[PDB]
Amino acid sequence: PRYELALILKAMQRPETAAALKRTLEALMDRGAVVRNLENLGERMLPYKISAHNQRHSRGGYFLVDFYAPATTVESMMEHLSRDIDVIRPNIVKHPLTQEVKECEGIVPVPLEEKLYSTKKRK
Amino acid sequence: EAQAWAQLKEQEVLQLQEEAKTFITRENLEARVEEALDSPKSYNWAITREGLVVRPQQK
Amino acid sequence: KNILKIRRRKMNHHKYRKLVKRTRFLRRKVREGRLRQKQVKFERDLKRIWQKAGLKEAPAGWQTPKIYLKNQ
Amino acid sequence: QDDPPPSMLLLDYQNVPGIHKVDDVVKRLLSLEMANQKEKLKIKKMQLMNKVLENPEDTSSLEARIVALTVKIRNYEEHMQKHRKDKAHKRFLLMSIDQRKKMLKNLRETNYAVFEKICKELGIEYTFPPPYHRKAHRRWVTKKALCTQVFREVQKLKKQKRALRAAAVAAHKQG
RNA sequence: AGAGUUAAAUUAUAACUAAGCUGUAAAAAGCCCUAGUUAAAAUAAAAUAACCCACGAAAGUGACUCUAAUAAUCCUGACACACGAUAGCUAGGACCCAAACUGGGAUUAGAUACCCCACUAUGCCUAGCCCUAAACCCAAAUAGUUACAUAACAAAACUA
Ligand SMILES: [Mg+2]
Ligand SMILES: [Mg+2]
Ligand SMILES: [Mg+2]
Ligand SMILES: [Mg+2]
Ligand SMILES: [Mg+2]
Ligand SMILES: [Mg+2]
Ligand SMILES: [Mg+2]
Ligand SMILES: [Mg+2]
Ligand SMILES: [Mg+2]
Ligand SMILES: [Mg+2]
Ligand SMILES: [Mg+2]
Ligand SMILES: [Mg+2]
Ligand SMILES: [Mg+2]
Ligand SMILES: [Mg+2]
Ligand SMILES: [Mg+2]
Ligand SMILES: [Mg+2]
Ligand SMILES: [Mg+2]
Ligand SMILES: [Mg+2]
Ligand SMILES: [Mg+2]
Ligand SMILES: [Mg+2]
Ligand SMILES: [Mg+2]
Ligand SMILES: [Mg+2]
Ligand SMILES: [Mg+2]
Ligand SMILES: [Mg+2]
Ligand SMILES: [Mg+2]
Ligand SMILES: [Mg+2]
Ligand SMILES: [Mg+2]
Ligand SMILES: [Mg+2]
Ligand SMILES: [Mg+2]
Ligand SMILES: [Mg+2]
Ligand SMILES: [Mg+2]
Ligand SMILES: [Mg+2]
Ligand SMILES: [Mg+2]
Ligand SMILES: [Mg+2]
Repeated sequence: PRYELALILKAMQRPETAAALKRTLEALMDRGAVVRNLENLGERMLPYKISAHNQRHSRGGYFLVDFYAPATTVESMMEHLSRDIDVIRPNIVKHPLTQEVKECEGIVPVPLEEKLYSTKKRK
Repeated sequence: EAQAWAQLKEQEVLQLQEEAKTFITRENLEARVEEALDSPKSYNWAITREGLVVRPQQK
Repeated sequence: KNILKIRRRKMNHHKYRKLVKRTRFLRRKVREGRLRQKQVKFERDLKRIWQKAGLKEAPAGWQTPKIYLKNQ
Repeated sequence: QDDPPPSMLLLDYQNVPGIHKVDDVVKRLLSLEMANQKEKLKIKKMQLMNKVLENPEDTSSLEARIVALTVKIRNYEEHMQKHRKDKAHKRFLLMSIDQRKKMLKNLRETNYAVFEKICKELGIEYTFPPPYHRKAHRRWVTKKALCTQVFREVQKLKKQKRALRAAAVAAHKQG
């Protein structure tokens, strides 16, 4: 997977939820994006109250959209989630599973350093 | 090393061939939307000092 | 220590700045007078070139620009 | 300006078997459509290093390095067209260019014909580093402008003085 | 270098409550269109992580996300070429906070200061300059070696 879309959406009922989800996904496919999977993390009380579009929201729906999109495109996508009155906050992050795990080998111990101060017979 | 690279790229291309069937398309919109609405997946994860993982408790 | 060399400089610099304020406008007069010699000696350097190269007048299309007196 | 097409099927995926029977979704993902800019640079690199060169296999060749450098250079040229305030990159570019000119010098010393080919293909025109790097300033460039004027006036008036005598001695010799 | 984003704080400005609030060794001045609590954008600045030691040629760089991206099959090299912290200049914006300056209050033989109160250029953004620092790690660059060896101190001594 290439890009990840963290969506926090206004807390709602079922219909308008499916509405926001689909229309957003269609914006994505519209910029040329290709969607791998769609993930709902539940609806929770947010870590803090966020102020979006003349509204300070307490609760919210949590969503994850993983997709492939071209470099040029990404900026545009953000604009489209930006003016959207129902999005409590957009973010697009380089997808976590692209990043490599190069093995933590362990702790290679750092011994005490020597030959800093010169040998002097002082006092 | 030409062998090695040929193999790797073959593995990859066939993997994306596999996941090509799993994608969300103009059709899958109504289906997948209402499917994910149904099924919350938890990413929540914890750790213990031994290195053992303990995921969220079974419900 | 070495400060005592440096301290000298400090005083010797400070005492300069003071001077440059009091003597300031006097210094402007002398300076602009000095550009007024500059541009002129430039001129003679060129006139000497016509009058060595034999032409009485300056070559066609020569206004002989003022560089030293340039401002703005 | 050249154009490594949207459908060009990323360089590391180009030579693997059974690609062209595959569905449009995966050909859309492995297209230069979804790629970083580094991949499109790998492509421009491939193409330039085939068209200009002889032995595309040699990296160590002075010539192939000249090419790759020209690629990075061109990349930085667009990048410096977009960002006009970015000094870091401007330095990258301005140095890169002189490394290229250093090694072009190195080739004009060793292999002539190949060097002439590289000049003809990539668009690089090798010019001599001049004698005496100096700072041309107002006064000097001015004095030189005048001097050139005085010169082109003196030889002109000389031509008038010699043609008056050519016309007079000719008109006396004829009748 | 762009483009977007904001966590804690602060403040406009409202609503309750209190008459005091701010400030020092100690006091005055100052504000009471003040303070506390409850609400809240804009600008600015980026706790902790860091007991880390990465990146950049140096200056520098440690809030968040993405795009662009780190010269050289790699010795040295100018007065040439491109950079360069703070402060400063020019024009257009910004202004919560800080603050040269100036004005009050004290301190004092005096106080053009140290201490307090305001408040400005000025720090901030865009374009263009100016090209200076104890720009210092006061240790030139690139190969090397730990053999000879202690002026003194400090970052032990040397070849090419
Ligand atoms: Mg010692
Ligand atoms: Mg003196
Ligand atoms: Mg003089
Ligand atoms: Mg040479
Ligand atoms: Mg002649
Ligand atoms: Mg900017
Ligand atoms: Mg307040
Ligand atoms: Mg106190
Ligand atoms: Mg009072
Ligand atoms: Mg710290
Ligand atoms: Mg550090
Ligand atoms: Mg790149
Ligand atoms: Mg490098
Ligand atoms: Mg080097
Ligand atoms: Mg060098
Ligand atoms: Mg500067
Ligand atoms: Mg400034
Ligand atoms: Mg201004
Ligand atoms: Mg101000
Ligand atoms: Mg304001
Ligand atoms: Mg203030
Ligand atoms: Mg006073
Ligand atoms: Mg006294
Ligand atoms: Mg004292
Ligand atoms: Mg103020
Ligand atoms: Mg600044
Ligand atoms: Mg420094
Ligand atoms: Mg120092
Ligand atoms: Mg330093
Ligand atoms: Mg020095
Ligand atoms: Mg010295
Ligand atoms: Mg050097
Ligand atoms: Mg040795
Ligand atoms: Mg001794």
